[PDB]
Amino acid sequence: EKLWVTVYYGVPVWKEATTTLFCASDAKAYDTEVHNVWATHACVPTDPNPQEVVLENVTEHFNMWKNNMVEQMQEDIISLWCQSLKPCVKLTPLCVTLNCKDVGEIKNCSFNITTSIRDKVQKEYALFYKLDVVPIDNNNTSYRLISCNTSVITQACPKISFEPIPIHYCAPAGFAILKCNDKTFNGTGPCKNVSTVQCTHGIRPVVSTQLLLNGSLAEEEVVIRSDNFTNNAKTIIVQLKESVEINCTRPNNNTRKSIHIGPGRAFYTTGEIIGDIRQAHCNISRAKWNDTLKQIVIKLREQFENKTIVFNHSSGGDPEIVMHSFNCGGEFFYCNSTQLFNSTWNNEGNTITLPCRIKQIINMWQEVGGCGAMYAPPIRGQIRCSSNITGLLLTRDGGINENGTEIFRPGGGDMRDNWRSELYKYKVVKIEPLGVAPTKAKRRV
Amino acid sequence: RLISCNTSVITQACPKISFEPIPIHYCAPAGFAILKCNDKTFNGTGPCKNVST
Amino acid sequence: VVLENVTEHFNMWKNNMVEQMQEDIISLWCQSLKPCVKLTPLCVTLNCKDV
Amino acid sequence: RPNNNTRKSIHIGPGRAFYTTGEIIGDIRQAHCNISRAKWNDTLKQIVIKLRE
Amino acid sequence: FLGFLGAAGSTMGAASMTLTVQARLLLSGIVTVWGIKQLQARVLAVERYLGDQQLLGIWGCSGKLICTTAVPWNASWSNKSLDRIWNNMTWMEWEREIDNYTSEIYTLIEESQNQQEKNEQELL
Amino acid sequence: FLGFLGAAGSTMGAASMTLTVQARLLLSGIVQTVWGIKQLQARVLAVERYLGDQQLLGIWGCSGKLICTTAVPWNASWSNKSLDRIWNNMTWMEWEREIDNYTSEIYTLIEESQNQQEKNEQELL
Amino acid sequence: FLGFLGAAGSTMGAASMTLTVQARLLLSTVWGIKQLQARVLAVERYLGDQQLLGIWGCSGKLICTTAVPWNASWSNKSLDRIWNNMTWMEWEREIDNYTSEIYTLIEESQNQQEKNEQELL
Ligand SMILES: *[C@@H]1O[C@H](CO)[C@@H](O[C@@H]2O[C@H](CO)[C@@H](O[C@@H]3O[C@H](CO)[C@@H](O)[C@H](O[C@H]4O[C@H](CO)[C@@H](O)[C@H](O)[C@@H]4O)[C@@H]3O)[C@H](O)[C@H]2NC(C)=O)[C@H](O)[C@H]1NC(C)=O
Ligand SMILES: *[C@@H]1O[C@H](CO)[C@@H](O[C@@H]2O[C@H](CO)[C@@H](O)[C@H](O)[C@H]2NC(C)=O)[C@H](O)[C@H]1NC(C)=O
Ligand SMILES: *[C@@H]1O[C@H](CO)[C@@H](O[C@@H]2O[C@H](CO)[C@@H](O)[C@H](O)[C@H]2NC(C)=O)[C@H](O)[C@H]1NC(C)=O
Ligand SMILES: *[C@@H]1O[C@H](CO)[C@@H](O[C@@H]2O[C@H](CO)[C@@H](O)[C@H](O)[C@H]2NC(C)=O)[C@H](O)[C@H]1NC(C)=O
Ligand SMILES: *[C@@H]1O[C@H](CO)[C@@H](O[C@@H]2O[C@H](CO)[C@@H](O)[C@H](O)[C@H]2NC(C)=O)[C@H](O)[C@H]1NC(C)=O
Ligand SMILES: *[C@@H]1O[C@H](CO)[C@@H](O[C@@H]2O[C@H](CO)[C@@H](O)[C@H](O)[C@H]2NC(C)=O)[C@H](O)[C@H]1NC(C)=O
Ligand SMILES: *[C@@H]1O[C@H](CO)[C@@H](O[C@@H]2O[C@H](CO)[C@@H](O)[C@H](O)[C@H]2NC(C)=O)[C@H](O)[C@H]1NC(C)=O
Ligand SMILES: *[C@@H]1O[C@H](CO)[C@@H](O)[C@H](O)[C@H]1NC(C)=O
Ligand SMILES: *[C@@H]1O[C@H](CO)[C@@H](O)[C@H](O)[C@H]1NC(C)=O
Ligand SMILES: *[C@@H]1O[C@H](CO)[C@@H](O)[C@H](O)[C@H]1NC(C)=O
Ligand SMILES: *[C@@H]1O[C@H](CO)[C@@H](O)[C@H](O)[C@H]1NC(C)=O
Ligand SMILES: *[C@@H]1O[C@H](CO)[C@@H](O)[C@H](O)[C@H]1NC(C)=O
Ligand SMILES: *[C@@H]1O[C@H](CO)[C@@H](O)[C@H](O)[C@H]1NC(C)=O
Ligand SMILES: *[C@@H]1O[C@H](CO)[C@@H](O)[C@H](O)[C@H]1NC(C)=O
Ligand SMILES: *[C@@H]1O[C@H](CO)[C@@H](O)[C@H](O)[C@H]1NC(C)=O
Ligand SMILES: *[C@@H]1O[C@H](CO)[C@@H](O)[C@H](O)[C@H]1NC(C)=O
Ligand SMILES: *[C@@H]1O[C@H](CO)[C@@H](O)[C@H](O)[C@H]1NC(C)=O
Ligand SMILES: *[C@@H]1O[C@H](CO)[C@@H](O)[C@H](O)[C@H]1NC(C)=O
Ligand SMILES: *[C@@H]1O[C@H](CO)[C@@H](O)[C@H](O)[C@H]1NC(C)=O
Ligand SMILES: *[C@@H]1O[C@H](CO)[C@@H](O)[C@H](O)[C@H]1NC(C)=O
Ligand SMILES: *[C@@H]1O[C@H](CO)[C@@H](O)[C@H](O)[C@H]1NC(C)=O
Ligand SMILES: *[C@@H]1O[C@H](CO)[C@@H](O)[C@H](O)[C@H]1NC(C)=O
Ligand SMILES: *[C@@H]1O[C@H](CO)[C@@H](O)[C@H](O)[C@H]1NC(C)=O
Ligand SMILES: *[C@@H]1O[C@H](CO)[C@@H](O)[C@H](O)[C@H]1NC(C)=O
Ligand SMILES: *[C@@H]1O[C@H](CO)[C@@H](O)[C@H](O)[C@H]1NC(C)=O
Ligand SMILES: *[C@@H]1O[C@H](CO)[C@@H](O)[C@H](O)[C@H]1NC(C)=O
Ligand SMILES: *[C@@H]1O[C@H](CO)[C@@H](O)[C@H](O)[C@H]1NC(C)=O
Ligand SMILES: *[C@@H]1O[C@H](CO)[C@@H](O)[C@H](O)[C@H]1NC(C)=O
Ligand SMILES: *[C@@H]1O[C@H](CO)[C@@H](O)[C@H](O)[C@H]1NC(C)=O
Ligand SMILES: *[C@@H]1O[C@H](CO)[C@@H](O)[C@H](O)[C@H]1NC(C)=O
Ligand SMILES: *[C@@H]1O[C@H](CO)[C@@H](O)[C@H](O)[C@H]1NC(C)=O
Ligand SMILES: *[C@@H]1O[C@H](CO)[C@@H](O)[C@H](O)[C@H]1NC(C)=O
Repeated sequence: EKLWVTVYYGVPVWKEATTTLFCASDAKAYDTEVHNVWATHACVPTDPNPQEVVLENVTEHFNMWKNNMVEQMQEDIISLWCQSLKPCVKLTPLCVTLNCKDVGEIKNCSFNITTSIRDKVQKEYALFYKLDVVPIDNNNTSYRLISCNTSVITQACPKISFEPIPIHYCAPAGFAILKCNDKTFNGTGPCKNVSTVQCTHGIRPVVSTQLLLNGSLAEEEVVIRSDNFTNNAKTIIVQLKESVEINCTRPNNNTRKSIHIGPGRAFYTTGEIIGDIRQAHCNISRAKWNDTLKQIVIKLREQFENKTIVFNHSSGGDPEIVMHSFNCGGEFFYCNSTQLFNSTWNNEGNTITLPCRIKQIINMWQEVGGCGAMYAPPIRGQIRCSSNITGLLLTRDGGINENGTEIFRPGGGDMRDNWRSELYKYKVVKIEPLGVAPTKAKRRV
Repeated sequence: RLISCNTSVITQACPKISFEPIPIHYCAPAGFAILKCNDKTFNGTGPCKNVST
Repeated sequence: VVLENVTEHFNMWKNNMVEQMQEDIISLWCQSLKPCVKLTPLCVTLNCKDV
Repeated sequence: RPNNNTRKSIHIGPGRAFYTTGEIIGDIRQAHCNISRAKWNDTLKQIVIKLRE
Repeated sequence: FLGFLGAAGSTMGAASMTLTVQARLLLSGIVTVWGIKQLQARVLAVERYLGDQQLLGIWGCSGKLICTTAVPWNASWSNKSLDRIWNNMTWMEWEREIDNYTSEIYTLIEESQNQQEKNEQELL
Repeated sequence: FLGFLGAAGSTMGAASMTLTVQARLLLSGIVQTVWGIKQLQARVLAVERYLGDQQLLGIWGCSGKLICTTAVPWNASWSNKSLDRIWNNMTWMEWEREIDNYTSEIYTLIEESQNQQEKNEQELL
Repeated sequence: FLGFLGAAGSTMGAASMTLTVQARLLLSTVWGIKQLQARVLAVERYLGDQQLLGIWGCSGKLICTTAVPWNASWSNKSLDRIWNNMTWMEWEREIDNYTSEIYTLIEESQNQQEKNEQELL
């Protein structure tokens, strides 16, 4: 009973590895000639009917903290934003001392400027916030831009919008993407409801801090996942069943005035503000947040932390991390957010009004990528944006406390964690169809 | 002043590069063909009889 | 090679070949101006006297 | 080369630096370099020996 | 129609019937920072397929799926019988017990083909 | 002199004897900056389009020949015109239009009943 | 890697066994574009000759015979004078200027050879 060997073409073997992924869109961008930042126009359209296939009698290990596909997601957003800000107007000769006067949240800063014609002096004025200008004096009203030292400040391109439309990632042909939608997934463990997909669903490439917006809701109930709960410096990612919504706006009605720098370059800024001045705020409805927080602490009392938990605000210090970042309509918000964590969970306002300031000159991508600063141009009129809170980023505080459990702070202060809350159930493999097996065949010839 | 100091960055046509339009031929790759209608008095949009590949 | 007994519906006002033709002439002329001399400090006052 | 000093940053313009020594500490000297005798001319003798062909 | 990657964790015998459903959807899928990622990953599938298309095209196969080889199955590696491997393990399970030997297996399957090409050549 | 795209609009049976005059140019990939990147993304189309049909050909019956037959019994759900109409007064372009919705359904039944032959070829030995 | 470009100076008849160790290794920012253009070049070197092999006789094998006459205008060395006291480097240097007319000769009586199967069926 001698046995020979035979080959087999079409053998499913995974042995996961790392590759380069595609970009796909839903082709719902009917508004032509928009051409947003992430080049959604420059992605392959027409991918309907995502025919998923079910897998059975199969066990394999999923991982999320050791995933390297999310590194590609974080690498793209650094490159996607950097390449968009290159081919439009720079405003680098604006590093001039400003003789401002209070008009207050906003300022009436004025300066001497040189037009496109050289050796010409024009008295032009703009409006800046406190978060964009810093003084170098004792009491003199001189002001200068925040990032003029060892950095280059460029203007965001005006005709390209910041709308967060979803995109779909896809592996190349021969590479499969697996997914797990088993109920109450641990985060790092074997799965049973494994289903191969042609390619993954729509990721939302929105950037946020201290919260998560426009994510995917949970399947059954509020799940909390992490690597180890015993460590102090590790982040915590949560997911909600009932989405918390915000109906908020920014009443700051004004007009945009084009100030020439330059040889073809144009500096955009707000001019004659119209109407009663007001600050940026957002309402969060009570009986939908503390009720939501009640659901979160139901299994936060499970076998990770025992009892006597308490919610606290951010640590403080560096302002660019501790507040909650926000973005809608082309404006970047940095918001007071201590009122959502001023409570203690142990065993009369209708809505929560969060004050919030506006930072036109951001520095978020420079400290991780070094591409440069960004001057967000002002947006005409009053803008209003509504979003759903679908996740929170919590981090415990290291210390000693014999009587009670250590406090919880929301200042995660990381970028990669914002994309692991939606790519938590995806894994890329390579399919080599080869394989050998013995049988009874002699190759007669 | 120069006429284009508005909304343009004025560069110079590069001296060692000529503007002479030498004829070029557009050619489809393998697996693709180009259909030519060399019929007399082509209307512009409609049927053509003397189609040449 | 000529073709006999053949019919086909042609068009020239919605052809995608001429749309690609316009894309090149923008790109070839724009790339030809980059890697040599620019003249941007010239937009200054010009004291002009007619000859 | 004895040149131990603290480099200085010069504010050329918007977001740029120009590192140059301006604070040299110690005693000035000319940078010298050793090449060992009785070994270099040993090499130079070997260079010409195979050139005697 | 079990679809792409269908009976993959299923029986060996059932997986011996649907080899070709993993072959037609292998290289044909849907079709400038996204453009370079589009191009450098499309060509990554073409050369990876041709990387193990020679391997079919050298040993015994020309373009077929299940071609026999005259290697006599030396007993150094796993020696499970016919009623064991074809009954209650999947293809992913089988690949874990043979993965390190494939360096020696592949250079031996391509062997005894030049030894065969002479036999047909000298007979003519 | 037939040439590339010869009897295309002619009789279907007339073109059934002249397959090789135009199948050679689909083959023969031998050789005998804006447009630098246009060449790169279009030369890969030469190897994508050629090899994109040599996978499906080599699976079913055709190893190195153009006309390989299979054992599919030609189900009557799609068009069932007789022999004297298909091969005499109809063209290949007209034929694919009538059968375009069923090309994938006819194809997906060909790789099956081919493994049923390959497994029966192995089991016979 | 063990025998890549191996016994190239040995007997011409010792190339019976060393074909596989060589045939197995024909495919193994503007800087990425230059690196990518070399990757697609190797995709053209291989399969530019496999298309040739896929034409005449060698669809999926290494040694395929052909019924061309092999006339005596070129060198008339016999089987013993070729396969024993010669290397392939020296052999290809003698028919280098004749292989251009050779390659089209196998194509002759090959498309004609493809006609009889159509004629029979
Ligand atoms: C989370 O997702 C929500 C989606 O509900 C998102 O809220 C939307 O933000 C956009 C950002 O500008 C708001 O503005 C819209 O942008 C689209 C872009 O195509 C426009 O088409 C919209 O115009 C409509 O309304 C006009 C009248 O005002 C019509 O004339 C026009 O034809 C359009 O119908 C509009 O300008 C948009 O309003 C909100 N949507 C809601 C329901 O609030 C939110 O921004 C996302 N979260 C974050 C953090 O970005
Ligand atoms: C800001 O300061 C200026 C002083 O330069 C205030 O006055 C404006 O001055 C400019 C320059 O001549 C005029 O074009 C405007 O018409 C002036 N404004 C008015 C209302 O007369 C200016 O009012 C201050 N405030 C703002 C919001 O610009
Ligand atoms: C494992 O999870 C999969 C989802 O990936 C389940 O498939 C779905 O099951 C639900 C039942 O609640 C159906 O409504 C869906 O239609 C199923 N999906 C599809 C695509 O048909 C699968 O049933 C789960 N396995 C078990 C044993 O429950
Ligand atoms: C964001 O808002 C909160 C709430 O107003 C700020 O907390 C207050 O800080 C001021 C500082 O002068 C204190 O006087 C108040 O007592 C604080 N509020 C409460 C309820 O204690 C928080 O400081 C703000 N963020 C920043 C960076 O200043
Ligand atoms: C945010 O939450 C709201 C309400 O919970 C969602 O609005 C519903 O969306 C579903 C499906 O998208 C619709 O079938 C309902 O009709 C919507 N409700 C209403 C009142 O119209 C909304 O989709 C969520 N997501 C976003 C991005 O807004
Ligand atoms: C269809 O077009 C072809 C060429 O595209 C025509 O062939 C040419 O006909 C003219 C007669 O006016 C001859 O002088 C040329 O020598 C022909 N070309 C070649 C290559 O031989 C053909 O006549 C046209 N047919 C019709 C019916 O218009
Ligand atoms: C170089 O020349 C300067 C004079 O321009 C010398 O004096 C220095 O001047 C600067 C600017 O006023 C002061 O900050 C320094 O403290 C001066 N130096 C001393 C030693 O007082 C300077 O000494 C010369 N040499 C060097 C090495 O800088
Ligand atoms: C620059 O602006 C200040 C503001 O008061 C003014 O005093 C000064 O004269 C200006 N400089 C010139 C050269 O006009
Ligand atoms: C600056 O001077 C004004 C005018 O007297 C005074 O009101 C203010 O307190 C001073 N600010 C500081 C920081 O000394
Ligand atoms: C220059 O800007 C940086 C911002 O990173 C700031 O830390 C530094 O203090 C500024 N320099 C001076 C002299 O204020
Ligand atoms: C989740 O996984 C971690 C490590 O991956 C493990 O310590 C923990 O017990 C798991 N929780 C479960 C299986 O509920
Ligand atoms: C989590 O932290 C504990 C101690 O702080 C450590 O023993 C454990 O290994 C950590 N978890 C992981 C996955 O490394
Ligand atoms: C937000 O606005 C929408 C639009 O009118 C409304 O349907 C919804 O009830 C509002 N929600 C809250 C909490 O105000
Ligand atoms: C906002 O300002 C513009 C122009 O100043 C005006 O047309 C518009 O009516 C204002 N909006 C409201 C709500 O009054
Ligand atoms: C939650 O908020 C609602 C708001 O109306 C309030 O009635 C309720 O008592 C709160 N519950 C707790 C536990 O704070
Ligand atoms: C939150 O943490 C700060 C840090 O010192 C502490 O002072 C404060 O009391 C904490 N809040 C609560 C409610 O315990
Ligand atoms: C925060 O909680 C403390 C509890 O002592 C309370 O005194 C304070 O008024 C609260 N502040 C807000 C803004 O709710
Ligand atoms: C240059 O631009 C300004 C404002 O856009 C315009 O008023 C002026 O007329 C332009 N120059 C010429 C020569 O028209
Ligand atoms: C040419 O085409 C147009 C529209 O395609 C049609 O209206 C016109 O009658 C045609 N002229 C002819 C066929 O002479
Ligand atoms: C050179 O100067 C630096 C200045 O900090 C000093 O640390 C160093 O010791 C000096 N070199 C020597 C050889 O003393
Ligand atoms: C090379 O130089 C050394 C110096 O120490 C001397 O002793 C020796 O004689 C020299 N050799 C020749 C060949 O000049
Ligand atoms: C595969 O799953 C089915 C589900 O009913 C089961 O009957 C069968 O025994 C399983 N086979 C293997 C090999 O696990
Ligand atoms: C089988 O393999 C072992 C180890 O690789 C070797 O010692 C033995 O000689 C081999 N047997 C045959 C028949 O090749
Ligand atoms: C295969 O060989 C490697 C080489 O050390 C070894 O680590 C591995 O455990 C082996 N696999 C099996 C299944 O024995
Ligand atoms: C094709 O055109 C030629 C031209 O004369 C004609 O003789 C032949 O009958 C035509 N065939 C068909 C099928 O129309
Ligand atoms: C032919 O197609 C019809 C249409 O669905 C189907 O009902 C029938 O079973 C098919 N018959 C065969 C033999 O495939
Ligand atoms: C095609 O030719 C046949 C036989 O001459 C005849 O039925 C008719 O002329 C054509 N058929 C149709 C359906 O028009
Ligand atoms: C093919 O299917 C499409 C479905 O979109 C249908 O519109 C069309 O009529 C079908 N073709 C035929 C010949 O029935
Ligand atoms: C004889 O050899 C020559 C090569 O120069 C060739 O062209 C010719 O066809 C050969 N004769 C025959 C009858 O094949
Ligand atoms: C041709 O063959 C003859 C004998 O067969 C031989 O003598 C002659 O040298 C050959 N020609 C050449 C050029 O070698
Ligand atoms: C083989 O060729 C070499 C090179 O010319 C020659 O020296 C030797 O004598 C030849 N041997 C035989 C047996 O022909
Ligand atoms: C090959 O033939 C060409 C014909 O032009 C000739 O020039 C060359 O010298 C030949 N090479 C040889 C005989 O080695």
